[PDB]
Amino acid sequence: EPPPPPAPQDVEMKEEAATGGGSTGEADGKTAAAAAEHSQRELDTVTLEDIKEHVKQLEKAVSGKEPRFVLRALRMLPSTSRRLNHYVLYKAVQGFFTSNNATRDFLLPFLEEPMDTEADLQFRPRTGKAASTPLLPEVEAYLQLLVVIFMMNSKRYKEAQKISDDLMQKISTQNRRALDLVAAKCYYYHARVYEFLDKLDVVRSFLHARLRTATLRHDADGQATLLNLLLRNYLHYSLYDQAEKLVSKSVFPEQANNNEWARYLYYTGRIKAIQLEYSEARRTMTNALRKAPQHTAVGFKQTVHKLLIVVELLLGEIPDRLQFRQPSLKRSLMPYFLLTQAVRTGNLAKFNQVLDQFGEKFQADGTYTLIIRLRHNVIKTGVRMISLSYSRISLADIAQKLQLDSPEDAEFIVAKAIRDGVIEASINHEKGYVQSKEMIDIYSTREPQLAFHQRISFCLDIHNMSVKAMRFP
Amino acid sequence: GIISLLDEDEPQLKEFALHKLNAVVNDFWAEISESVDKIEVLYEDEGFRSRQFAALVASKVFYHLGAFEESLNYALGAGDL
Amino acid sequence: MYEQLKGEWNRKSPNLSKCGEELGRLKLVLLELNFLPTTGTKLTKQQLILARDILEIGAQWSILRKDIPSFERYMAQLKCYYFDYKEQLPESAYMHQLLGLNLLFLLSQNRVAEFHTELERLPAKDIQTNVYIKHPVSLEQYLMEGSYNKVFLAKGNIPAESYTFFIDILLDTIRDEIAGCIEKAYEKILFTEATRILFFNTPKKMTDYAKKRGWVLGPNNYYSFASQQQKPEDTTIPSTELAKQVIEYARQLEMIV
Amino acid sequence: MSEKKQPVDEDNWDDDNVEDDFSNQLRAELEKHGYKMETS
Repeated sequence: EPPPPPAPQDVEMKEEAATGGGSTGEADGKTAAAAAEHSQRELDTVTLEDIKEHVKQLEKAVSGKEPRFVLRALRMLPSTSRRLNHYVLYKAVQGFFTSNNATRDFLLPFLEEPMDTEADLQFRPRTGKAASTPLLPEVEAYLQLLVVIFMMNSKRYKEAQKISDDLMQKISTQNRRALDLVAAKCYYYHARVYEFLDKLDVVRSFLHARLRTATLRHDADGQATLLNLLLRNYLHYSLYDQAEKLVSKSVFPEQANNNEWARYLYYTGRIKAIQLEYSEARRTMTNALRKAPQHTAVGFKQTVHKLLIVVELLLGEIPDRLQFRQPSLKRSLMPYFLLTQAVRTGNLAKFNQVLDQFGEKFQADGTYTLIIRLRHNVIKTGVRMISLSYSRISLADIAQKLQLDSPEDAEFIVAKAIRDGVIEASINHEKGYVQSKEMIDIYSTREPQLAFHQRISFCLDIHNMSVKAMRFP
Repeated sequence: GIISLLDEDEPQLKEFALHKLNAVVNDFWAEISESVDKIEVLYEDEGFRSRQFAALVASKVFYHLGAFEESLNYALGAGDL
Repeated sequence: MYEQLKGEWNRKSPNLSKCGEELGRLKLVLLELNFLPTTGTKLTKQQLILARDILEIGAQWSILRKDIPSFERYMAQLKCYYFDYKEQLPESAYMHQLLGLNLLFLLSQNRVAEFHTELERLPAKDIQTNVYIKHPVSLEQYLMEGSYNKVFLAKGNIPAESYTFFIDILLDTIRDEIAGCIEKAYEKILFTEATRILFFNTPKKMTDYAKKRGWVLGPNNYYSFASQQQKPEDTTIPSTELAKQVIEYARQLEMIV
Repeated sequence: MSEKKQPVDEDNWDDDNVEDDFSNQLRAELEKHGYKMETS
């Protein structure tokens, strides 16, 4: 049972009541490209659908909403709201009437039923909602055997909602953007249907073709959602496509949801990890790290931090990372507490014991370019620590105290250190003197008053962001 | 890549390669952006046959980048194709 | 199909006979399939396998004649033959050390993002197999740390004699860094260190480097003097131009009302 | 979706790397190394 009937009857009609009944006020709110006040609310409740009960998580009687609502998908004279109220009163097919299950068997002619019924009077969120919400809340069944093509077929009628989206209603619909919100989400379900066993070969030239119909003319959030797809498939898939960005780099005019812009800067900064652009990556991956604070308590912020701080370890120096300790992280040993301990020590045997010992988890790293200059980061951490400590140091001290076997090898490390501008050392190449020294003029004569155009350029930028922020009401 | 291949003096390699261009154009929008000068030379080569098609897929790739006006001038000087 | 055009497989090019036969014959491949934007019945891919092998010999002829753009262009073709969308291909004997060729000259031409998409286009097989892959990347660790100590020792280990040609280009990027990293960054080095690291102990090459710095040598010595003069200050120029920045900062007081 | 399996199952984060060397080593550091001046 008696507790399974009342709950989806309540929350389900609370969903489409505000969804259809409010989106009616949205598209009848003739200029609503930014309101969408039950579109984004509805997607907030669909992210709540994947947590909670679905359309019908086969809820112990028959799973009867699917043979209920998509039948008579017709928005005529407003007694069709009473057709949906008949679809409230018929929710006791599980309780009162003859229980008839039609999931995975009649769901394909049910997908034909928005075409089998009469004309959709320009409220496509209900119909593309009926093209996503049946089978994408059935991804949680996880068999993915002959229903890959079923969920894909629901996305084919979503592609019919692309035909009726950007191939119909040629006068300024502005539900096209909300269908780019829903369409982008079920493109992540193209990942969650295709990418379990194949790659999205349709959405290669249809990635760029949905980008083509979402380039300039009515583009909003399709740019960097299709570029999150473009950026995310093409990392496990082979690279140089991020160089295919580089001739046509177009980022948002205005930033989206801070989760999306956060993870987007995490994706492209994670490209600059393997591109080894160390200057921009620390601040855009710092920005991306701090910009996504909401996560599930078992992780994905430790995934974002773990796969974030590797090239930050490869900067040559690093701070001691973040500032908010996590114990399930400590159980999973994701970002290598012991290895960054081997970084701030000048150790090599326990260092390569971490390297050799944990290689099954270095598989979970997948970024083996870390070690090839990270052993070099051990030796540059050593010469940076000792050179930073001593005013003068010599090759007799460091060249065999750090067992570099010879003067000239340390003269090559200091050749690369002066080449990196790390030390202001000098080497007398006659007797074997590193006649190292420390430079002068640390005072605020010139350098901070030069820096104040960066500090105050930053400050005037936040002035103008505050002004443009004031421009909205 | 396959556009750099075109140092052969016979143009039928270039028609073979444009037969490749409209084929695998659905992944390789970037390489013509470094091959703009080859589309300029092969466009300004008169008796070379593929100048009009160079204006076609140059209108495609500059359509892709954002040079819709050079896509427009190539669309003018692209012939009946 | 053309049963075997390689009737002189061990007699690759004493001349340009099979090279011209290779231009007409690769031209026959161009007339036949075209290339691989073809689904194929795998039997039209059989002459794509033969096309891979004769473009391996086209690469060996391109370095035989020292045609570098057609060399790395045929090598880019071979990268499109393993970038071929059917991985299900028969195995050529050069399949890994052609990536050793690409790894080596791509290392010598100083393309490090190409070194990382080299370590990224086929990452997992680069670790274990092909000591001609493991040896240039541990050699890249040797260029990273312990340089000028393992180059000629590494030259002592290439049994597949096609890599000396591009580690001579690595010798070129050695000699310019000798021409930037022993003088005009130090105080003075004696003649015997330029004798050690600058080999053959007095060519007009280490003379060409000592005079290439723009400095006249002393007997038995190479001072690294005559550098970093005048202690430059930029007297009042930032005090001008930064208040010129404050001018459009007052424009930022102007656009806001 | 965001979960897909998981609903079923100036602080220390600043210091712990040097505080590792304050966790296993050098407990009586200048109190045996401070004793090197008179024990040796």
